[PDB]
Amino acid sequence: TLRAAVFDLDGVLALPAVFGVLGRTEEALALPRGLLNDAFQKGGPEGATTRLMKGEITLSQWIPLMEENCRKCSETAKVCLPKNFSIKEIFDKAISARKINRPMLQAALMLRKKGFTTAILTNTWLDDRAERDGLAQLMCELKMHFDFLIESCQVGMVKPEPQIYKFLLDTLKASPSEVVFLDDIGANLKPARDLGMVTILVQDTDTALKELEKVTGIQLLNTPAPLPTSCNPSDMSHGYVTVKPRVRLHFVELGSGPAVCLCHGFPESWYSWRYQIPALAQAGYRVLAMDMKGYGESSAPPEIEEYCMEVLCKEMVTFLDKLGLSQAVFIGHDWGGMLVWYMALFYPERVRAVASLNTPFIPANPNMSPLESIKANPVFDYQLYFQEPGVAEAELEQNLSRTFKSLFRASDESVLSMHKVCEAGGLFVNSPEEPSLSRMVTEEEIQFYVQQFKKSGFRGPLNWYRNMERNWKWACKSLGRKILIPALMVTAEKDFVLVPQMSQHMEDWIPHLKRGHIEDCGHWTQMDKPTEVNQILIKWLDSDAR
Amino acid sequence: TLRAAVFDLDGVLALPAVFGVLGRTEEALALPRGLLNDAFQKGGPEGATTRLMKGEITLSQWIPLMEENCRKCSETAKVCLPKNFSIKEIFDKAISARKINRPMLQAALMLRKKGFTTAILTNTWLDDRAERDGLAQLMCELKMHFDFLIESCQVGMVKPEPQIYKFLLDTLKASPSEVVFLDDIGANLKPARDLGMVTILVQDTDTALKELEKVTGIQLLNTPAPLPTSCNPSDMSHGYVTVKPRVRLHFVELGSGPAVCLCHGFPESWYSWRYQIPALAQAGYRVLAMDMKGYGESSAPPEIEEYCMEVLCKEMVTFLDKLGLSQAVFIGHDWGGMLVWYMALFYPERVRAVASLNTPFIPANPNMSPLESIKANPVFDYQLYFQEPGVAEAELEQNLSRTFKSLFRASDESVLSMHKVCEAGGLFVNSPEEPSLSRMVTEEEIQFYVQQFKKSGFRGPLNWYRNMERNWKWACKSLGRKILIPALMVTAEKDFVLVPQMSQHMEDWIPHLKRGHIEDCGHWTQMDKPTEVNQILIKWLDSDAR
Ligand SMILES: O=C(O)Cn1cc(Br)c(C2CC2)n1
Ligand SMILES: O=C(O)Cn1cc(Br)c(C2CC2)n1
Ligand SMILES: [Mg+2]
Ligand SMILES: [Mg+2]
Repeated sequence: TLRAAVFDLDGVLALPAVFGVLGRTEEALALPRGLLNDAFQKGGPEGATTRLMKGEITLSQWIPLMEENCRKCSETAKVCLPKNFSIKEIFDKAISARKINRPMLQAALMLRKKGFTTAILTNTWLDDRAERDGLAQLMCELKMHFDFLIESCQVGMVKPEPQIYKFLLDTLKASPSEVVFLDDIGANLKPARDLGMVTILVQDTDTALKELEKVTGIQLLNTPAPLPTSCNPSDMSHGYVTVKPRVRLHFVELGSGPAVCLCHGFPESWYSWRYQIPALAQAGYRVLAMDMKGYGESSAPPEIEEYCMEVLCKEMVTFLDKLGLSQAVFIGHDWGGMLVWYMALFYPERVRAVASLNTPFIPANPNMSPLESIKANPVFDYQLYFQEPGVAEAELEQNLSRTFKSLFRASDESVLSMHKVCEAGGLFVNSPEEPSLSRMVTEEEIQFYVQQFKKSGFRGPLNWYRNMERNWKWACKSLGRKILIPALMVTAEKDFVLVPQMSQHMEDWIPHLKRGHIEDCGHWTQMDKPTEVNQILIKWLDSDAR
Repeated sequence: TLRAAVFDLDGVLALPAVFGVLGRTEEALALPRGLLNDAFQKGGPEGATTRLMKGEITLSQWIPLMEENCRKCSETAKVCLPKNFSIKEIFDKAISARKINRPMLQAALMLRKKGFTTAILTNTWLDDRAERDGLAQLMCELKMHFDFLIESCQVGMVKPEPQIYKFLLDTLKASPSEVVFLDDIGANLKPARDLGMVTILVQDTDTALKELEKVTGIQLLNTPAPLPTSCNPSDMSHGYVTVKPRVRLHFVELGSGPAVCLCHGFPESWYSWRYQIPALAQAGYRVLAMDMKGYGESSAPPEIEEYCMEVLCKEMVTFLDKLGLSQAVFIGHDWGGMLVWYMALFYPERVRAVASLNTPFIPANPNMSPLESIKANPVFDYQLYFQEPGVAEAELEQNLSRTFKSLFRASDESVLSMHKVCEAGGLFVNSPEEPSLSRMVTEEEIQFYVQQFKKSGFRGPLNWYRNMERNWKWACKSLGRKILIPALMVTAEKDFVLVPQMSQHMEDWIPHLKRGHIEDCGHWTQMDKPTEVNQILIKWLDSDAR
């Protein structure tokens, strides 16, 4: 029956309520109880506040009216306002004090997730103060999680006027009985109730959520910790840079602040960072999540040498040039991890800081052919399997769904051993035709990859592995250097190929290296442990790249 | 005969030379003359400096070696280094002191422009100091103006070694006699001379330029002030954001720093900002230059109401949302100018600051139909001509080259009077079939527009003018507000439609409005007076949006 949930901003989705700083200021300043609310409300439907909430005047135009109102109320109550009494001041402080009320957001999220239409309906103002960006950030962070945002100052109406609930219903395309509406002010609930909506009077969040859980029959309280926000590909800004005649690179771009360039591994996609993109943008960074050469909407030339680290790096430098970026932070995973280390070593002036997930920095051994280094570790056998052009292409391209469903698995779910892959004749010789879905991925997500890999297949991706000798030789040039810019190595306990201990000597080459470590996490780090990854990158970004 | 010009960075394209801070420090500190150069050069082809210039070690690895060298030299010369003597310090200061030597750059530019291949060949280092971004910015700013940049620490060779000149020649695809090479160190010139290249020993810039002028037979000295850097469209980052199902917006994106959204007028293009894009990126801003709805690579739905200011504004807000931008500075021209004022008035929380070129802010007159306001001013007659769907489309689309060549003209070149356009039956009824090129535009540039307008024609663009009543009504809602965020109005003396005096009352609505004014400039402001526009926007950005 109930099919839509409507939340207010002040006192419901965001706390402490700004209305409530009137009360607190009165106490703090020993003013007559209610004096400030009286001034805030003076003239009712015709006073300054209502004009403000209706969008007739801006906040800065309103501030002096409220001032005058406060003086009127203090005269009539035969008291004085303190020296330095400042409405601008009180409101600047209250508006920045207000934060998202996380449990209310997650309940709205869960309801949206079980099929509800969700809306914010709020009495709010046109904000033109010096410090307005603060409110603009909050609204941006909230509005994305809801179907609609209805703001009194944009529609020219205000709660409790009946017309705005009529507008609400009309916006929702629902009848009154299908809607639950939550508000911290009872007077605002009343016209929703008149129409026969379920209403919830929000005092403490937990009680309100109990009421909401009861009435919708969905669990909202005591729910497991949810995944971070993901990315819907068709809501992203898609960017395209031609770095040379036959090579253009695609990336997705979110946020502002220092530039953070995300570099995925084999055989993945920008979308491999879908959990980190909003989190890092939210944390104050300009995230550029690439399709690396060979992938997705980037160019995929056929020749092997187009994919040697030297050419790949120079292309990433050009990509910075053409975007007008003097540096970026480079964060990589798997092959992307390898590339960012080399960016640190050959272009430190372009790298604000470097981090790798799973991929350790190992210097070339000048006395040992790289092919032999690889034959030393049985778990790298899959890399020899990738050498002969066509062989791996045929297996990986035969059945795309099957490929990604077999590869993208958590530590406890794996179906393919990297063990004697050449000998067995292939990577999937002993895995199902129809693999079960890993807990890490949905069917929709697997299909995104499938669709990406239909444009170019696996020749470009595989070529990344086909320049061992060439990379070795270019790497030998850097054996005298150290990496001395800010640097983070994140090891993944259950990555049975890029094992943690493979990173154990890195400090000899990177003396001030910082570490994070993630337990119970396999090779597909970002999707396996997205919360831990986000926490480790943001903490490291905030302290080292800023 | 001469077909290529090769410039060094230190002492030639950039001044003061860092080599020269060794000399100055010696004097400042009363050290033995040459003591620091001796330490810098110690061990010659096998000392630390050469290893550095070859890319064997990074700058920060080198710093302690130079330190040790300085101590060695002071011992042997039986002197003391002062307390607090610091190579890190001396080099941090010298490297930031160094700036582009503008007259050398403009000569390289002019030579490139007359057909030369141009290169930078420099002995330089891998820079990993905390303050490396400074050097990275310089190199970015220089490297874009040349065909090649050859850096000793990337190719593993150094001037004066013969092999690097061989590499140079090979990179240029020219023989030695076709090349002029300039350097401030004679020893570096010598192997170029051995090969039969023209060399110039650069001491003062002006004398070097005289030599270069003589030997190439091109004027380099005393040349008129050149246009600002323009944009080559296929070197830009192209961005695409879907703001709703049938509407995607395209923009070009350059630089980092605060977000600056450029909004063009009718009937133009992102490319209408080609002169401002590099200048504003260079000044430390993240420039997003749009194709506005209706244009270029943005969507162009046919319905008139898709182009009313309300819908246009809401779409620009969504565009910020999807890019994760809480605000941007909005700068508009002509119709774009109108749109940014309305962004200021309905979304001040999203606008860091607002500026308009030519378009004044005029409030709706609540007592006068907007069609009548327009019939009041004979110079707006062209706007009535634009009302009837199809009529203007047919004339403007008949011959695209002719259209843009007729419209894009400087104040003294105009062929079309906005005077009684309806009566004459059209905007071009009394202009040539083949108009001459305006001084403001090349044939190539006109063709870019032509090509842009072949995708959607003029229906979308013209629809911007077809919502007078609808815009009037939405504008009436804002008649109580003022614009109180940072705001700049730039008037164009010879814009005979958007005349300066049309802005004369703006201060009543925008009390702290700032102004710039440009003389001898018609309607096509950005291309007419690109230097003045750049100077006025950057000065206003730096003081009001930062
Ligand atoms: O290591 C694992 O957990 C599973 N795995 C599958 C592949 Br392909 C790899 C290579 C590191 C890229 N690892
Ligand atoms: O005013 C001028 O200088 C020439 N001109 C041509 C046109 Br269409 C216009 C309208 C302001 C857009 N002006
Ligand atoms: Mg409330
Ligand atoms: Mg020099």
